Amino acid sequence: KNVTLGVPRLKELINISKKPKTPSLTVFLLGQSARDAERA
Amino acid sequence: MNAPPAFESFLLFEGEKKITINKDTKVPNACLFTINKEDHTLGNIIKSQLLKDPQVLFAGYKVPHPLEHKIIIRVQTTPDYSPQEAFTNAITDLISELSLLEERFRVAIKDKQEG
Amino acid sequence: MIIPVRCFTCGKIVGNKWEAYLGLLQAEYTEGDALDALGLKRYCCRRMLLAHVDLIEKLLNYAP
Amino acid sequence: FIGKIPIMLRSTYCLLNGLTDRDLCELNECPLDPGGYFIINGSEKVLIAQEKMATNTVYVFAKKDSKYAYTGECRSCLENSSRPTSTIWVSMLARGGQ
Amino acid sequence: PYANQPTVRITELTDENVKFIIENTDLAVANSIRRVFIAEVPIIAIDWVQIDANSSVLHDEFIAHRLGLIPLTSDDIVDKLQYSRDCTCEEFCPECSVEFTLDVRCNEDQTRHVTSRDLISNSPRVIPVTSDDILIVKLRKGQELRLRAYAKKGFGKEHAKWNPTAGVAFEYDPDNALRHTVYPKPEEWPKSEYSELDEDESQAPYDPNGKPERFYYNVESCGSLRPETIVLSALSGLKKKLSDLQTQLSHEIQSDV
Amino acid sequence: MIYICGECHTENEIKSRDPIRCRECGYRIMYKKRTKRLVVFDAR
Amino acid sequence: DGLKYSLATGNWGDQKKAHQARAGVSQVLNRLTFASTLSHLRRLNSPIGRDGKLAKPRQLHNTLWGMVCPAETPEGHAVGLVKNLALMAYISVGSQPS
Amino acid sequence: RKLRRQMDIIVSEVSMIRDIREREIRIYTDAGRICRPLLIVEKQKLLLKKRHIDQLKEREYNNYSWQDLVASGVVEYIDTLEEETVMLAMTPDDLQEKEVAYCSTYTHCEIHPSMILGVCASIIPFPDHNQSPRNTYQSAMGKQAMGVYITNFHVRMDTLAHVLYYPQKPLVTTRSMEYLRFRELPAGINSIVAIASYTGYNQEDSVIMNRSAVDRGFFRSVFYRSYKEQESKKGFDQEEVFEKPTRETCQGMRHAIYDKLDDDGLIAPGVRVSGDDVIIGKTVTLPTKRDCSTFLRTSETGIVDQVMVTLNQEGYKFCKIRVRSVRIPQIGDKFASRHGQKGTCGIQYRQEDMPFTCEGITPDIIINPHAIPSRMTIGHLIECLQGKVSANKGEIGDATPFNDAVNVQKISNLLSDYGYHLRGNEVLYNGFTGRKITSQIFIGPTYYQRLKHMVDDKIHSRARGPIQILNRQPMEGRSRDGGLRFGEMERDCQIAHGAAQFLRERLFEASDPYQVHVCNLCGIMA
Amino acid sequence: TVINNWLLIEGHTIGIGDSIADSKTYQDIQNTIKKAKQDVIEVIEKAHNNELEPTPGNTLRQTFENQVNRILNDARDKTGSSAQKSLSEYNNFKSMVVSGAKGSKINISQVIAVVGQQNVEGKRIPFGFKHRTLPHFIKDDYGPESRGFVENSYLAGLTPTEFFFHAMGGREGLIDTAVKTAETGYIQRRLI
Amino acid sequence: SLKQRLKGKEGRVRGNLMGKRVDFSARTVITPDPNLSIDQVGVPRSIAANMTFAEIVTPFNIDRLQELVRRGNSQYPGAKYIIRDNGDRIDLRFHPKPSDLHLQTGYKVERHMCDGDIVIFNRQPTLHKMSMMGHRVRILPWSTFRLNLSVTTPYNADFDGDEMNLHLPQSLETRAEIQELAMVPRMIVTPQSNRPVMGIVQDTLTAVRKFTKRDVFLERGEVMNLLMFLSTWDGKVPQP
Amino acid sequence: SACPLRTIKRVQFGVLSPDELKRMSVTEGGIKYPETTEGGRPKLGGLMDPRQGVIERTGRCQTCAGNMTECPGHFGHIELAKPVFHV
Amino acid sequence: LSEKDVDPVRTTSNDIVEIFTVLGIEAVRKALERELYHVISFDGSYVN
Amino acid sequence: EITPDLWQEACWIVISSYFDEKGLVRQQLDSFDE
Ligand SMILES: [Mg+2]
Ligand SMILES: [Zn+2]
Ligand SMILES: [Zn+2]
Ligand SMILES: [Zn+2]
Ligand SMILES: [Zn+2]
Ligand SMILES: [Zn+2]
Repeated sequence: KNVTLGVPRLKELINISKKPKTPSLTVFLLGQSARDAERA
Repeated sequence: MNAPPAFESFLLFEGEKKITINKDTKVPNACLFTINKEDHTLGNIIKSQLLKDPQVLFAGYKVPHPLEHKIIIRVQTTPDYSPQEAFTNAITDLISELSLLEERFRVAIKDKQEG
Repeated sequence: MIIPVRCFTCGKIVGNKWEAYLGLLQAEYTEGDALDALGLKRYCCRRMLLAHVDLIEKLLNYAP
Repeated sequence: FIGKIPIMLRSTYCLLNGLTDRDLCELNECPLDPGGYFIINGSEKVLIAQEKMATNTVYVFAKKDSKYAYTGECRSCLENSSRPTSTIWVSMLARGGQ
Repeated sequence: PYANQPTVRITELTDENVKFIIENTDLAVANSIRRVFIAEVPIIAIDWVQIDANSSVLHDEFIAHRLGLIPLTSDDIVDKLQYSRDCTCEEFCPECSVEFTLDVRCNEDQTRHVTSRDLISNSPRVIPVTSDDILIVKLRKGQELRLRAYAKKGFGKEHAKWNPTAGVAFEYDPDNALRHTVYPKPEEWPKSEYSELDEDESQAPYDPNGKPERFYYNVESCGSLRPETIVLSALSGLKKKLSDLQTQLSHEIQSDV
Repeated sequence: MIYICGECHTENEIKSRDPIRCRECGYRIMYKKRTKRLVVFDAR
Repeated sequence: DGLKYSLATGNWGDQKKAHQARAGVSQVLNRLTFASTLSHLRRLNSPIGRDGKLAKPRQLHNTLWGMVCPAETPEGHAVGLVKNLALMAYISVGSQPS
Repeated sequence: RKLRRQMDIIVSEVSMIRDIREREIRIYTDAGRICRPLLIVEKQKLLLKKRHIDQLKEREYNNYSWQDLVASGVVEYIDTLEEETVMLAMTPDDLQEKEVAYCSTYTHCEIHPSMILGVCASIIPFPDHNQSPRNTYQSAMGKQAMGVYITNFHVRMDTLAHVLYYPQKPLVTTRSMEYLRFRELPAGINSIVAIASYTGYNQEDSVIMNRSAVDRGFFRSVFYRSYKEQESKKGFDQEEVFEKPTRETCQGMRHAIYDKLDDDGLIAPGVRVSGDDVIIGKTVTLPTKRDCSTFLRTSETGIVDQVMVTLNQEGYKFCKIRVRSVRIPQIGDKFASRHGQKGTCGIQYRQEDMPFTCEGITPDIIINPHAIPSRMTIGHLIECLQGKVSANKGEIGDATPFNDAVNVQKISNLLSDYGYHLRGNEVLYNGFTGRKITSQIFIGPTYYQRLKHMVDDKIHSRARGPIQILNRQPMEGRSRDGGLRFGEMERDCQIAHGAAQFLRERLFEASDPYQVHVCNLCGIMA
Repeated sequence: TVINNWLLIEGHTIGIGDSIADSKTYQDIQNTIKKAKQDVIEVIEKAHNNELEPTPGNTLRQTFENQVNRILNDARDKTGSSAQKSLSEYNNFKSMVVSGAKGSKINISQVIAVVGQQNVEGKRIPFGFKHRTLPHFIKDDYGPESRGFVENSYLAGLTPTEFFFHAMGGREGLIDTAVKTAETGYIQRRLI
Repeated sequence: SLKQRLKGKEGRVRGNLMGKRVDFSARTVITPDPNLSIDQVGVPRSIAANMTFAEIVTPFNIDRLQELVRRGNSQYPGAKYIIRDNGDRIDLRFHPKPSDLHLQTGYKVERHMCDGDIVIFNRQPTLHKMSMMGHRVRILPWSTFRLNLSVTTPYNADFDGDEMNLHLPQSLETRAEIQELAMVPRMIVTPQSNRPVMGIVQDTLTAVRKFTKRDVFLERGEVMNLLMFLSTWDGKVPQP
Repeated sequence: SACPLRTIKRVQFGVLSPDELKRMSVTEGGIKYPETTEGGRPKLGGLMDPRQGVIERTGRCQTCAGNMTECPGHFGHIELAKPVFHV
Repeated sequence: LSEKDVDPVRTTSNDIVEIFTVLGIEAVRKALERELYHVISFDGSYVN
Repeated sequence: EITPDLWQEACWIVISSYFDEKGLVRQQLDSFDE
């Protein structure tokens, strides 16, 4: 997976826009799914 | 434009002392000889001759800046021996060595030319 | 443009050997053999003759 | 007489054409000089080759940003005449519209 | 606490170079001796140029620089000749300079080689060494080079044209007994011409008590001075420098006390 | 004021009013002759 | 005057239409060194416009083999836009297809 | 293809492409197509034969030429589009010889892979051993290297020209230089370069030069600068004339001495000219006559080389004056190897101070060892070794990039044959003390170039100098004293420093100080 | 001052000897590279025979490229490590790298053993031609040499294609340098 | 129009008011000089003579400033202008007669830049505080600025053609400001990462590694020669 | 230097009143002559009004008797027979 | 976040606008700090 | 046939003939002549 980083990412952060280059989420699991691949 | 005259590397301008002596207050019986318009030619030879003196505790020389033409020679001797005396005695030894070398080199030249 | 008088490194006289070097090359000497005959032992001196370009010869083709 | 055309040096129409190296030296011109430039007001001007897309060829590109799914362009120019080039696009519209 | 007793053994002596060995001497003294061979041995070289006419393809100060590097015979004349700065004359005179005149006009179709042979000096003692001859400039038909120069006393420390040595080869401890240089693979290094080791052995055994001595010299002369004259003049000049330093030191000590 | 023709290398006197042109050659490029004032070069 | 002005100023076009006239086509020949002169005479210039914006020419394309020198390119804003012909590269002069 | 190779109905530059998958045959004849010559391969065999090679060997006195190859159809021109459909063989001896069958349908063979390089990249020795951006950097630098830009430089009068006294053809050269004519007009000198950390003055891409070598003309140059001045009789009574003015005849003049000029208002050749010197004395009639004379660059100090007077394209009299200034190498002058190793001369040491080998050979140039690792310019080291071998052997070394006959091991063996360490290392002695240096220095001949960037042309200072009309701010006048721009970045830097007084000094007091009288009641001044 | 003056005695140089490696080290590097070539060939054979099962979250092309890239990177790392171990204490490249003054282990490996894979935009050399990186390769050639794996060290010299691929790779670095020079200055001016 | 005059990067709104050209400034190539302290900058004699600092005449410095005036602009070190209490400026080279050159308290002598003068030394682009630092001037006999090898890192400077700008503060207040805030030794540690910004560099770093290796042994002469280069040495030779 | 030195502690922005402009202007009666010089010399009421400031470098204006560097320049005014909008 | 079996605490986004419109200005402050620190420390660099 | 030992000489003879015929600036010249 590729995520925008470096100078362009800093530029986005200081130039906040409704559409980043690579919008993404980091989702964490709290139940058995976290430790179970299938339930995940 | 800023280039200095070449002769400035070995010629003393008016009012410049060839050699000056400053006592070193850090350690007893130590002197700093600042010699102007001189280089490693004399610095190294004088330092090596001084190191042969057992009464000379410390003998060193340095060029503060290659673009300048001063050599600082630090000489520290035993309490009964003066740094100035060590410097003079070292010079009298180098001169004697060079005179002997000249005589023997002339003899060698004559021998080689003769056969 | 013209053969230097002195070897840049050690200062050996090298300005009087260009014509002799060319004469040896005409006499079929290899470049190294010609340099040895001329007496250039140090490679610093040999470089002077080996890498020299005599532009003065062509510069003389223009009328003064 | 309709005007004067600057002449590229060492070309077939330059005075230094077919001249031997000795003739160039007599004219105070370096035989090694390759020519290929113009002397305008005494300044040696060289025309830098300009790189451009070819003409009369159908090129099918795709622009993600644009509303066209695809576009085939063709820059048509007359055969050694009518220098202005007329470009035609044949595009297929995007399916994004619902 | 006293001077060494150096000894000299001359191995080779020719018109171009002198090869010798100095034993029972300090490395500093030997290095100073060679450094004075290159630096503080005075000779006579062209240091003033006045070009009246120069139609050659080489510019005026090109010709001047080229003339300055021409070695002039200064065997016995340098000692008598004075420094222009020291001499009392008005900027030039026979007692501190030698006049040279060059006047070459190319009237023939063939290229004219302006060599050192065309340099004419008012002093027969000081002349170009070659008089093949050093080439100053090649002249085309109708081209002329007319100039007058003054050559004055000087030494290499000021300008390289006053350096009388074509090359000062200096060596010591050829077998590397003292290990002043550490060979990562000693077997890979050629033997010095002064090496006293068997072909199988690459390095002499380490000598913890050894000191640099028996320095080998090969002084090659550009021609201005004889190779032996270079060594003698260098020794005399170094001794003179030390004596002058001693005089100034004595004055300084007297002032201090 | 002496000028050397650039083509035939002929010296010719020219005033400040007369046109700059070779007396016999007709060539219109002229070069001033070297100054009589003598310049000293240190052969360094 | 049209030819002379174009070649002199470098603004490739009518002096009245300098706004849309290409610039930098004609340059003063570089005579610092013979190699510099040869490189200037064998220089190429990439375009700057819609084509360049859509596809960046600031890259060493595989097709440049044998046609364009892979090492020669100015440093700075012109990296990859100014090119030099390979030693044996030749540009077709054109002929009739009849 | 047969017709094109016979040049019967199809010219050489016509390109025919068969897209087999698309069932298309495109024939292109228009101009602008870039193409290169390639040897034709049929049945895994070159059509180029020993008879062709012999006829080419006898190129002259037999009329045989490259056109004859093209007509015989041994070599044909291929463009990019046709090259898509070509099966190239890099070399005939290796790729189309009976071996493991990687491909048995080769259609063409490269004449020589090095022909992929340009004019400036073709002078790099062993460019296949250098990290590519260093090849690019050397390509850039070679255009700034001094030399003899053209044989007839004396006749030419260019605005700027640099001429090296003693250009040398490289001891290590590429076969392409024979066609670049680099041998005829070399740009640079072979220098005894030792890669050592002697005194720290070569650190960070700096260089230590041999002062004795410099005295012996090492890397010396001419700088010719040409000034053109035209006299124009344009205007009702506004005419310009060349003449030496007088301190009283003209409306205004300067303290500068006009004695240098002649009766015609032109400075004669052979006259030394420094700053604040008039080279051309012009007078423009006032609508008295105002002084319109021209001066030189204050830093510039040369001799008037050539003064010519003629009529320009407009028919107006004008004079071109070429001033000659001799540039000897000094601290700050920039030199670059042929491998992107660019650096300034940190300091100059005499032959005594420079380290010497057992033979008395001192390095003309000393470069820092740290310049080599990061840049990975192994080509520089290989060039040094090959140049040492070439100087000893008396043969110009060959550094063609893609040559399997030449390699480091072979060069090392050849060097060993001449009584030198096989890796180019030498036992160097400290010049100051004469003591052997513990490490053995890598020393040998390398081809260096003197770039046009001299510290003399770049040094400039400003201290209470001229100012412009409106802004009352510094502007360069009669010198390089235009000052330095205190930009927004410098302003922010001083703000971060907190040096408010220094920032105020640099932006108001130094730039354009001014005071005004303002009424307290109403803010507008009067 | 003190260490600079002691350097007048100790001395430092760099040279061809610091770039050479033992013949045994050269043999080991060549064996490693040959084994890497065989491994890549085996991976290509599996992909051709459809025996390559794509890894989760990646396409077949991505899986094949990842496997080939890891194989070649392992080859480069192993060769570099072998060269570094072969280096002696007197090696000047090692001295500088260990002191941290200049250079790196990767630089030593590139100089001595193998330059390694060349990447454009994070991928192997693209098929600029029609299914070819250059006209000297067969179509659909995914081998290390075809896709831009420089198996030669800078000392040995890069082959004719590898030089061109290395130039392509370094052009990206030059472009990045220009972009950074013209870009990184104004972010500070915007924050200020 | 007036709107055109104001607007623009070259306009007074942003071109003039925000940034302006400056006086008492010089620029040239930078070269290494290990013999200079990190806080010292070498300056060419030509630049030093061209640039001046106005010293107020005091009984402490009356004689020294009188000697500088007597030397004048002709020979460096000297002076270029004398400013009386009236504020009028007198050109020394134009007026060489010593009769009117007598100095008195309240005057200002624009003496030439000399050793020890504080100057702000910068390399563009100016990215952080360490890009502009204070230095003490050291006159050297050639046409390049000199820099200690350690200060190259904060400046991101190289000796391969880089040029650097020197600015001379003209008043005692600014001189104190630079001497107390912008000096190189104060800027050794950067607040950006609470770590030193300048350290030991290529030759010194490699040579110190070699030097500190276990098996390095120095003889008596070598030890004394090295001790000669210790500015902070107490004069006592340590027990071997 | 009779007046004391003061710093700008505030900057009030406002549109100049016509009456204040008229009174402040040193060009009494406004500007009505579009000629810079009547007969080759500065003329009162013209564009190059000597009141507004210094004309030649070796000259001083009649209002503040200041040279080119000292004189800050003084405003004039033009009476518009018809009111005019401001863009 | 509202999805079942999804950690409502640790789950986050790299879009500052989304963080602003969902969690608030203080969450924007924290997330912006985290992203800026991520970009700075990605190459191993450290900033106070 | 050209043997491998002779290939180096042969290829550079061919290149020398090519540059003797075409020159290095025959591009510009041919375009202007056309
Ligand atoms: Mg730089
Ligand atoms: Zn030599
Ligand atoms: Zn006399
Ligand atoms: Zn004539
Ligand atoms: Zn009021
Ligand atoms: Zn006023």
